[PDB]
Amino acid sequence: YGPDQRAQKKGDIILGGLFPIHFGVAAKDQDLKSRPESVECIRYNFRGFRWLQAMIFAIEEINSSPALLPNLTLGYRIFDTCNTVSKALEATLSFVAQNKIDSLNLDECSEHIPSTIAVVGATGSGVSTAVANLLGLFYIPQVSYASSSRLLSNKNQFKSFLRTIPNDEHQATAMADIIEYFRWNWVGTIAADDDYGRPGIEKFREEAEERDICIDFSELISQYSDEEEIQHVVEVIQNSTAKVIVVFSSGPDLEPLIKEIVRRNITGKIWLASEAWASSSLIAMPQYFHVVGGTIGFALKAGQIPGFREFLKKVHPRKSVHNGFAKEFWEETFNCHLQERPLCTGDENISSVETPYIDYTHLRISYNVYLAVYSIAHALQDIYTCLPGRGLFTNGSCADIKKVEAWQVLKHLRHLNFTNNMGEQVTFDECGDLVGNYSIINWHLSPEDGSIVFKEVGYYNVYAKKGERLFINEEKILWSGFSREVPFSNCSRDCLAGTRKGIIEGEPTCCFECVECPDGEYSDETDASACNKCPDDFWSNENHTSCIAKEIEFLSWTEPFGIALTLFAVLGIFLTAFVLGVFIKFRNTPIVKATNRELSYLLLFSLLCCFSSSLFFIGEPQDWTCRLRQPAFGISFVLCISCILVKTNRVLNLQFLLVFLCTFMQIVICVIWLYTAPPSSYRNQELEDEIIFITCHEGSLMALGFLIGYTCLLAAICFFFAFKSRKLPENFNEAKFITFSMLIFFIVWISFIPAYASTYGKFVSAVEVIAILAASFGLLACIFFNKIYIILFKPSRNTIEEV
Amino acid sequence: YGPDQRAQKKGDIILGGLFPIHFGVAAKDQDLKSRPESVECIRYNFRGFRWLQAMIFAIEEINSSPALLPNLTLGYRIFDTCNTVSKALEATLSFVAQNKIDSLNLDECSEHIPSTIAVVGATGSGVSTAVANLLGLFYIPQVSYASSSRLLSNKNQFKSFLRTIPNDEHQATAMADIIEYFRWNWVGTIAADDDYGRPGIEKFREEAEERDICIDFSELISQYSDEEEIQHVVEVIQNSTAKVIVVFSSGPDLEPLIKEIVRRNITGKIWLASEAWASSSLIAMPQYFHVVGGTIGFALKAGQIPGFREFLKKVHPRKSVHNGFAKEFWEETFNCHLQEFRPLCTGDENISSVETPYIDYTHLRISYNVYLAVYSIAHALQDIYTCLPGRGLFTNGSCADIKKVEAWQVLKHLRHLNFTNNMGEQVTFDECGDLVGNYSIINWHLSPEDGSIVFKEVGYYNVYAKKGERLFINEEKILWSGFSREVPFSNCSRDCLAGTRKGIIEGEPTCCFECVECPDGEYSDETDASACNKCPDDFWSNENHTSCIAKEIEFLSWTEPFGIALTLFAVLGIFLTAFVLGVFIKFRNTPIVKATNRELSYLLLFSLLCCFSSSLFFIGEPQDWTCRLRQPAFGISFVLCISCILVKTNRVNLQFLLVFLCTFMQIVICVIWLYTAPPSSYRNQELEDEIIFITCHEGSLMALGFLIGYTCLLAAICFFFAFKSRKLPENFNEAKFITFSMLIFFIVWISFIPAYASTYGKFVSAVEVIAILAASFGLLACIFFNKIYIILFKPSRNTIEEV
Ligand SMILES: *[C@@H]1O[C@H](CO)[C@@H](O[C@@H]2O[C@H](CO)[C@@H](O)[C@H](O)[C@H]2NC(C)=O)[C@H](O)[C@H]1NC(C)=O
Ligand SMILES: *[C@@H]1O[C@H](CO)[C@@H](O[C@@H]2O[C@H](CO)[C@@H](O)[C@H](O)[C@H]2NC(C)=O)[C@H](O)[C@H]1NC(C)=O
Ligand SMILES: *[C@@H]1O[C@H](CO)[C@@H](O[C@@H]2O[C@H](CO)[C@@H](O)[C@H](O)[C@H]2NC(C)=O)[C@H](O)[C@H]1NC(C)=O
Ligand SMILES: *[C@@H]1O[C@H](CO)[C@@H](O[C@@H]2O[C@H](CO)[C@@H](O)[C@H](O)[C@H]2NC(C)=O)[C@H](O)[C@H]1NC(C)=O
Ligand SMILES: C[C@@H](NCCCc1cccc(C(F)(F)F)c1)c1cccc2ccccc12
Ligand SMILES: C[C@@H](NCCCc1cccc(C(F)(F)F)c1)c1cccc2ccccc12
Ligand SMILES: N[C@@H](Cc1c[nH]c2ccccc12)C(=O)O
Ligand SMILES: N[C@@H](Cc1c[nH]c2ccccc12)C(=O)O
Ligand SMILES: *[C@@H]1O[C@H](CO)[C@@H](O)[C@H](O)[C@H]1NC(C)=O
Ligand SMILES: *[C@@H]1O[C@H](CO)[C@@H](O)[C@H](O)[C@H]1NC(C)=O
Ligand SMILES: *[C@@H]1O[C@H](CO)[C@@H](O)[C@H](O)[C@H]1NC(C)=O
Ligand SMILES: *[C@@H]1O[C@H](CO)[C@@H](O)[C@H](O)[C@H]1NC(C)=O
Ligand SMILES: *[C@@H]1O[C@H](CO)[C@@H](O)[C@H](O)[C@H]1NC(C)=O
Ligand SMILES: [Ca+2]
Ligand SMILES: [Ca+2]
Ligand SMILES: [Ca+2]
Ligand SMILES: [Ca+2]
Repeated sequence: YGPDQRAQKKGDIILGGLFPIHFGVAAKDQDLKSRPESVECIRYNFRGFRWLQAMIFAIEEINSSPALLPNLTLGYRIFDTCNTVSKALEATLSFVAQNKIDSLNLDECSEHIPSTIAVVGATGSGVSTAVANLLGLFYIPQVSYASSSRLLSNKNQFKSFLRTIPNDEHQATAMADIIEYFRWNWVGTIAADDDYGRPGIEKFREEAEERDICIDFSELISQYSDEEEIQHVVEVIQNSTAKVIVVFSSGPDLEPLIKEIVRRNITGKIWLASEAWASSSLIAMPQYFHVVGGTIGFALKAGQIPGFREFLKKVHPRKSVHNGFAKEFWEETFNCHLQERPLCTGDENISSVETPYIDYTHLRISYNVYLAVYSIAHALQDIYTCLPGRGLFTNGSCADIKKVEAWQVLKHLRHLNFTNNMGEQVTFDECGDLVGNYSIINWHLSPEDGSIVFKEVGYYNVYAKKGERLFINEEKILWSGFSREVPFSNCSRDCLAGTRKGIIEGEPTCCFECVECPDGEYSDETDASACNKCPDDFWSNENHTSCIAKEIEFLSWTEPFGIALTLFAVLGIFLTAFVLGVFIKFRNTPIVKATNRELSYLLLFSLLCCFSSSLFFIGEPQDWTCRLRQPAFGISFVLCISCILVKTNRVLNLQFLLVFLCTFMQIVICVIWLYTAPPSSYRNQELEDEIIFITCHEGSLMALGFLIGYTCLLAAICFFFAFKSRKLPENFNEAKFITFSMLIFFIVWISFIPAYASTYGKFVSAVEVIAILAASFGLLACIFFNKIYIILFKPSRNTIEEV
Repeated sequence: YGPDQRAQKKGDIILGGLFPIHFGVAAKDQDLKSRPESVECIRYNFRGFRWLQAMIFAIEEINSSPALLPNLTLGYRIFDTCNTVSKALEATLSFVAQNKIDSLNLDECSEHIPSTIAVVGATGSGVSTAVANLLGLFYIPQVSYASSSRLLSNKNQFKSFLRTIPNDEHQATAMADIIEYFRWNWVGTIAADDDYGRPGIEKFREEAEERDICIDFSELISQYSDEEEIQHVVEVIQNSTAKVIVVFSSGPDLEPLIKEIVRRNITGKIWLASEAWASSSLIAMPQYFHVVGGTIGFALKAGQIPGFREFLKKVHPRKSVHNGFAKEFWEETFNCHLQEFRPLCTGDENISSVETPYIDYTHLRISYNVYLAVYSIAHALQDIYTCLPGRGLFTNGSCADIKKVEAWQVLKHLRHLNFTNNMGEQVTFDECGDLVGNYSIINWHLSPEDGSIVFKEVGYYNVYAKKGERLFINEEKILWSGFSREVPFSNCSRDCLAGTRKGIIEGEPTCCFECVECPDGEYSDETDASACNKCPDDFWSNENHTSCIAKEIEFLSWTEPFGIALTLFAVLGIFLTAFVLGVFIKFRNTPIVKATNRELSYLLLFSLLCCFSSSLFFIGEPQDWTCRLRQPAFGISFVLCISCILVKTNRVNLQFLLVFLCTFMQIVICVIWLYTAPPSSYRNQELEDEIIFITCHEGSLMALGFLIGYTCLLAAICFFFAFKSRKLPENFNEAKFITFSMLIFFIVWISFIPAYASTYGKFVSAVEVIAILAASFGLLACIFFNKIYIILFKPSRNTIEEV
């Protein structure tokens, strides 16, 4: 009844089992020249035999214990799948022989042909899919220990499939979390071309696309990939700059690629291993460690089966009548031949040979096999202890254990809730899945043995909230097996401050160019997509990483030039005040009485007014400061000129009013300009990019020009009268002064436009304040220095009458 | 045995058949409260029954024709799959009952049914995978007509699977070609969660990422997706700006989402339908044309089966004894209930009256595939029949006995099959059991006459062409979204412009970008650009940053309002100096001119000539020869003038020797400065970025400073020697006039310091060409004015009048 090599025992209820005892089938090409024969299997699987023994041990433990299924013995019929759909399908056809016989009406034997109540499912997800398609026809519940494909959660197609292993959605999310944790964004993916690698790679692709992770390459491999595809994938890996490779595959499918990569000696790659090969003895070979060393993988939660190791050590080909795979196990363990290659004596010790069979540190899928067997057993017990009237069937009817059927066991397995030997609650959700934690391991080299050790470096809590599932202790991770520094696996290096991201055409967003910011903008953060513009009166620092205020530039009172000009003007005001004091003190003197005593007082008052008005130009330019800047000096200077002309007006109450009339025109022009186009406070920043120049535009230039021309007119009118008086030195020869006053005014303000009409910053104010001070000082000196010297420094020479 | 309803005919050779006569199973909630009864099917599939009739017609035509398998009749055993794995697996168990009895050795019915030797395959790719897993166990060939998944090309798993339909790799490549043809880069993808949609959308993902197409979303749908999943898919669809949605699905799995989208009235989307639902009656209903109208899809090559339509029209529930589905076909067509409230089927109705997809077709595409699969099996059988011994395909050149043929021999002959179909083309399966074929491209329109959706051919796909030339599309025949004739826009962002660049948006793919404007000095001219280009020197970016123009050259020259005035003033000065020379030359034999010196005055006049001429050296564009002597020219000339003028004072021919000695040191230092480090025409571009100044350097700046210092010291010495001589009225008090000349020169060459230091550019030569001639005028119009005016108009007031 099916394959010759089997492990079967009799009992009241028979449970089927499918384990990979070989890694695959012989690669003999069927040319169909002769009728095809059964294809042999090649490489023994000690781990798979351990899984089979876990199933057998669980069933024997159940039978020994009288508290679970009293007066009912459990049987089994376990076959070898060789990781192939064909072998497992032959075994499954053996399993459903009675169900198919009765459904197909082909009986038109009963004691023989035992009926399988439940099947402990396959390892591979494709194998489990193929088996479940046939098993769901008859509603035989199938509990898998290792198939973690999310495609088996579809209960519309797989009506009777449950599993004691978490499906791969959480594992793909966990790999995405691992990549996000180490700040990687340039990765490549490799997956097996089966129902396991493809959905997991797809889920990882979705998760990583969410987290702004860029996948450089994505290739598919298989156990039967020929030289061309393996070479192509090797070249794809070699060309890629991504160091982190995410692999969703098993051992047998990844073996050819790893062998080729070792042959071509590709090093420096970081491998993110799925659970199927993270603990695989096919790839964790020491000779491959220079390639696959430092692999970060996933491992399920380890379980505790108390008397399991003794059961494993007790296997013997002669004393294992029920287990048929024991003979081949002995032959492959001790490298001999059994007769019912040397001849095995049958007295060897399995502890003297190193194999995965007993040289294990954690039971992960073995505990899953145990849990699946115990789940079926507990469902059967729930059937047995059903109190009538409270059943799960129609009208609360309870099934009979003496005539139980597969669909009733399946119904009870859906509503199953029991506690395992580790105290945890074992329950299948609406999709038949069994959620569980993940462990995180790293591949190291054992210094004492030279083999590969799996060092736990973290875990993955599936019961935590999003973003709190992953914990990694990076201090325990040896990158590439030797290093202690986190590798760089970004497409491009980060852009520093003052630099932005530039697009590389035809490449993902993770690959960019660093472009310096323009001089008008800045960028402070690392890896910024744009340079923020410097706002308001700010400018960019020489490295465009900060904003620096645009310097406001002006003639300050505290500035050295401003200090000098203010002190010089104050000294002039003090000097004219002193001259006034001497004049009033010595008012009773014929020399002063000879000149216009009262009018000279108005002249010197206007002189002091001009000296003070010179201080208007220096300082902070406000609207009021430069509103009365030009016209204050205008009126003061025209008043001084009018006073000088009237004092010299010897050719003529009639003098003070004449001066008032002369200054009335100037005051009228000034007030007309003020009411029409008042000067404003310019804020000129568009002269130097980094400097703000605060000036004061005169509003309408025509009014200022007209005022200046008018002042020149009242200067030239006095100049003509002064010129003719050079031959008449009557009042102590004042012709040499009045001519000199107009001359120095004209010279100072004619020798100053090249200095004036050259600057438009702050020197345009200092130069013109210097011009005002110089003209006023010249006027003061010429008019009053000689007169005050004659009055004071010449007391004896104080002649009563002049010429 | 097996399914109750079936089509069955007895013969020497029996062919299995799997057709989806129903669209699915009844949505029954299996609570397992009662023993699970066989689930029933609900919706009828007239296309599936047409396919079944195609198989039956092919077998009947083969039997009638004596040129194919003479003296041998073909039987069939055809079952309904209802698009479900379970029903097809029941049918496959019926198919392999005999083989599996032989293998299981359960025979420990003599002829329950003649052994099935071939099975014309299923429709769904998952259903075909499930059936092929079981059929490959017994090496029973399976020729599918519709399963086009690339997973079935794996001959390591599917040993006996062949198909008359091409796999979907070419169709996904064709979707990528269509997307790139209309220049889209922002598309969404929807696939069916089965073995057809998933690998197809994965191949499309690979191809689209190869062509720089960005996929926005990627969702999976199913016939049994609940309301939550459909709702989430709908919000994902309408939360996106991608207008093109590429769908790899069938009619049943896409119906729920389409119905929901119609319910929520989402319009404007472009549908890229795969072959499975491009012609689906489930989706092509007129109610949905406002959503799925204007769909661009794929279709295979239609084939011509001559007498097929008559065979379809000849169906009858009472004359078709072999066909068991004919009764249900009649019931579903005429909406009645045949004898064993709906009316009673009299059996005299006309099938041509009712509009069902049965005979209402325009192109047999999968029906031709069914016909071709049957004929492929028949031709392999014929090849077995007409084999001459010694020229066979088996071990010793032998071949099988057709009277006892086995399924594996038929499979072997099908691998090496090469025959010509009725249409005259070669039918052969490659190493993967695949038939390569062309694709057609159709568009969903609306028929104004009937309202039904019509599939208008708008292109094709040529899989026998070189890569890149496979796609051909006639856009003028495409009605976009069913009404519009404008190609839709489905890019993530609008394209940039010329004077702008691309800006990275963080978290969005490379197809989504900003349009940051290029900064000043850099330009771009392409439609889109990832970086701003900068042209080389002598060029600056335009006002729109599109192109960059020549950096205009700024310097002092002629033919401008400033240069013309300066050269006019220079020629005026040379004119008055020539006039003065003529006055001194004509009236040379007079005592007046022979007051200071009769000949040294001529040397001074020549020096003034040279000083005036040196002013034109500063007005030209600085060349090598220009300003290597421009400053030396004025230096030497003015030193000569001062050397003449201080000797011109009397009581100092030793005068010429003294003048030459004074000028010799200046000439020597000028020659030394010129030879050691000559000033060079330096190209200046640092003051203003948009324009370039052509200035010239000075070489040894300290040499120039020393030259001007020597000149000013000599002038100061001349002024000092005339400082204490204004009393004597020698030669009409020339001491006062030389004092005036020296003072004028000093004010002109001391008042330009702020102009020189502040302003840099073209107005550095202008301030020189206005000061040089001003100082020269002061020297000329003061020293010689007192003599030219004396002897110009007056009766020369002389003969030692004041000498
Ligand atoms: C590689 O790129 C990632 C981005 O994908 C960088 O991660 C960023 O790191 C900075 C500071 O370390 C964080 O402020 C960002 O939030 C991170 N971005 C993301 C998306 O998480 C990582 O730093 C880069 N590594 C190197 C070496 O440059
Ligand atoms: C799954 O992993 C989580 C996280 O490691 C485990 O939660 C821990 O449980 C132990 C014992 O109950 C506590 O002492 C710790 O404080 C928990 N850590 C947490 C909550 O972060 C959990 O026990 C594991 N197993 C299950 C079945 O949840
Ligand atoms: C597939 O499509 C191509 C192109 O549409 C077909 O090639 C045409 O073949 C006919 C005759 O067979 C020629 O008259 C045309 O000029 C061809 N068109 C081309 C090359 O563009 C081809 O016949 C179709 N079928 C197959 C099986 O290849
Ligand atoms: C959508 O984007 C694509 C590419 O992102 C644009 O296609 C480009 O079109 C221009 C001119 O038609 C060609 O020169 C390029 O070679 C095309 N690029 C590619 C990758 O094919 C398309 O024009 C855009 N459509 C818009 C903006 O409406
Ligand atoms: C202080 C000045 N306001 C603008 C200066 C224009 C200027 C700058 C440089 C040179 C010259 C000048 F040569 F034309 F004088 C004018 C001012 C205000 C009011 C009356 C004035 C009368 C005479 C002179 C200046 C006057
Ligand atoms: C033409 C003139 N070259 C100006 C040099 C810099 C400068 C620019 C503006 C002002 C001054 C100065 F006031 F300091 F002189 C110097 C020059 C050439 C050779 C000899 C000269 C002797 C006297 C004056 C000018 C002389
Ligand atoms: N999960 C894998 C099977 C698997 C899990 N762990 C393993 C360890 C070894 C071998 C296979 C496995 C699958 O679905 O195919
Ligand atoms: N190609 C589809 C089957 C298919 C083709 N055309 C169809 C039309 C209707 C229904 C199904 C189909 C698959 O792989 O499964
Ligand atoms: C990888 O690199 C090799 C050698 O540089 C080159 O021939 C090949 O085209 C590249 N790409 C792939 C996919 O192999
Ligand atoms: C392979 O590469 C490693 C570098 O890690 C080097 O140590 C070793 O010698 C190489 N071996 C061969 C056979 O190239
Ligand atoms: C869709 O967008 C709305 C608002 O525009 C938001 O509330 C909702 O969460 C989004 N859903 C999805 C699936 O994007
Ligand atoms: C659906 O939308 C179309 C156009 O977008 C409109 O003509 C029609 O009336 C709408 N129907 C309903 C029921 O909203
Ligand atoms: C099939 O046979 C024809 C001859 O009729 C030949 O031209 C063609 O090459 C053959 N095809 C193959 C794949 O051998
Ligand atoms: Ca028990
Ligand atoms: Ca690319
Ligand atoms: Ca025939
Ligand atoms: Ca994103």
